[PDB]
Amino acid sequence: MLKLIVKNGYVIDPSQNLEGEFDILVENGKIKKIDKNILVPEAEIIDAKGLIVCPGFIDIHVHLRDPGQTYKEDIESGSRCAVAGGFTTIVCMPNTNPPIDNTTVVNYILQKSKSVGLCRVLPTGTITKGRKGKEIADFYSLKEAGCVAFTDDGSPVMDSSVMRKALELASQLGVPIMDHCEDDKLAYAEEIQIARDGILAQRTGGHVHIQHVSTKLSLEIIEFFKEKGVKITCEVNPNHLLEDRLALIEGVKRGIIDCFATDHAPHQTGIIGLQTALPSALELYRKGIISLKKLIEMFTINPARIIGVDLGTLKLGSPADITIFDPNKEWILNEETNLSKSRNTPLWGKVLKGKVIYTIKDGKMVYKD
Ligand SMILES: [Zn+2]
Repeated sequence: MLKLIVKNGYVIDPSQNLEGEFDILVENGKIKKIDKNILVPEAEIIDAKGLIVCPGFIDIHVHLRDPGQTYKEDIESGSRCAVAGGFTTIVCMPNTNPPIDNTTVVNYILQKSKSVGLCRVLPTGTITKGRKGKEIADFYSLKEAGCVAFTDDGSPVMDSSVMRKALELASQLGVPIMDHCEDDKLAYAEEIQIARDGILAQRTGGHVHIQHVSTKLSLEIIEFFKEKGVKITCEVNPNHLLEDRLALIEGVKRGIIDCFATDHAPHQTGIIGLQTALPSALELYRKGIISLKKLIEMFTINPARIIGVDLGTLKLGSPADITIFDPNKEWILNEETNLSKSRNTPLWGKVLKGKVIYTIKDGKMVYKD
């Protein structure tokens, strides 16, 4: 099989303002052509009739618990949840044990990702050594080794002078600082912190990404900074939307929230979400809060742009990372379907609507329903 033809689907690629009933031809792990009615020899054909065909999803906030808490989740089990949920690329947080503050840990995660061979797992580095909040980490080395962002996630930066230094360095390197996830409260004020981050981002030219927002005022502050050209973004977990749910839904509706990111947070006594993010987001679509195109933007090109990777598109020549889903397929996360080592989600046992049928990474099927 030299080629794949994804046939009969409704293709949506927001990055190109492209949508319609088209086929996709994939060769050499790349998008080769998008056209009506493609047939070539030596191909596998996926029949996407009645399905939505779009770039592979990108989750920029996942806790894989690896190294150090691999009984809760590991790179393999999280990657299995990821591809089952349409994600071809996930970004793992650095509050592992040991934390991702040196190239040995970085290389560990990259080699795991390679051997597991499902989704791309991109590491982040810590902002400070040991995430202790005192001494800035070596962002140059960590980036060179493959880190795509920096965060003390686990534990928000409390030292304003550390945040400024972090954003300074981030600006030199062309990578974001992620801030304001308290995952450490179980692996191991909001408005003021966001305003601080917006101010420092403006002052340094660095990109800050707010990992958790919960109030209308936080959203209004973020939108203010964005309107003034400050490189600030934010995310929401669609699983949490079904604090201040309603303000968050208005923030999605108005485009203040840039992307869906799960904050997949395995625990065995934050919620898991990679495997359910899509049906959760689709509930907002079915309720008229967002268009399907906007839903796709928030899973694809928007998070790609936040982390500066050339993914989240179906542009000719790009990696053939492709998600194929049925917006109306009902299913339940339970013991028959769960690929996490944990079960910590209020969606457990509930009827979900929307399911990934195929996930394709570099032209290879890595998930099929
Ligand atoms: Zn986190």
